[PDB]
Amino acid sequence: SLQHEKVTIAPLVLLSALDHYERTQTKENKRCVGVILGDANSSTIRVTNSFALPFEEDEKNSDVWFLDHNYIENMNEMCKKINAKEKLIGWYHSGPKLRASDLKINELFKKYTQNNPLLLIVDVKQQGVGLPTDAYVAIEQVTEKTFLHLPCTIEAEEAEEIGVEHLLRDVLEV
Amino acid sequence: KETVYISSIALLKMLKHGRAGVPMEVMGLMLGEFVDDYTVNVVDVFAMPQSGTGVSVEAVDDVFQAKMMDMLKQTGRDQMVVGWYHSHPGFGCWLSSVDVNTQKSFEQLNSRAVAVVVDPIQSVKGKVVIDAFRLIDLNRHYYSLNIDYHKTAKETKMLMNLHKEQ
Repeated sequence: SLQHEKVTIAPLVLLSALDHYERTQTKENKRCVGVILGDANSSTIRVTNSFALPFEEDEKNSDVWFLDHNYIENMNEMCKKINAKEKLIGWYHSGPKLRASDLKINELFKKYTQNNPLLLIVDVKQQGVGLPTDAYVAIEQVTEKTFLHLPCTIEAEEAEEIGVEHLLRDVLEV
Repeated sequence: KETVYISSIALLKMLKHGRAGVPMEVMGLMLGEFVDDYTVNVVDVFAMPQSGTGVSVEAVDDVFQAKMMDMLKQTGRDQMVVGWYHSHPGFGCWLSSVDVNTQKSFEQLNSRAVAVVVDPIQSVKGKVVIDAFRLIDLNRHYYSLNIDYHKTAKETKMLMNLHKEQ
């Protein structure tokens, strides 16, 4: 097997997903959706940044949703001018679970990623036992498309490590 | 006493950006709200592209900035530019003469504007090397403000995943 084995996610991405959900006043059953950036050139996909997307979907009909293609291209173009090392590698949503439309939405991101797109669900409500992240890539089985569940860890480069420690200091004390 | 409250994503973005730019200085804009005369909330930032001119008012790409601000509004972030940040890789937090001129341009747009400076080289565990400045209204030209960090409970729980076993 040559398949991706695992996924790492930067703490910034978790906080960015949460900030997206909160600043848009996302309200239940609804979810927020965006793009993830990083490096998927190896068996370990490294998710290191993200940006929010305009997104709308029909409660009465899972087949009905809209994503702004122009927004993806225009924002990614700005992201590239800032840091070209962080490539467009997939998408995220706030879940908390896989939704019926996700394999079809994933097919759209497939037009923007060099890799097989990574879907990251960030459970911004944080009601899970473990990590508030679940990672998936679409694969064929039997034949039909299905999501393969990849294990996640949270990992930070030195800058973020220093930042997170700084932010949690007053909690560590107590 | 004046205080700049910096949010979790603002701090992480500024450290990340400064470190990515090394050995070059980087700059970006800070977004947030002026709460009262002694209080600035920085809730978010975004990076400006590197320019040949180095970090100065010329480095502010108005087209980039307008596009970015408009796209942020579309996804629920429509906060005021409350200042700017720039990195000083290896040489600490202060304002150079050119930095004072930049800050004067920000201040003419909005007299409450704040200049944050971060040093990505000297920042280490557990020492973030960062400061915030405004110009003064023989006397010095500028002064430092208190910095603190605002985090929600939800954010606190989220951050604790980094070393979750602890």
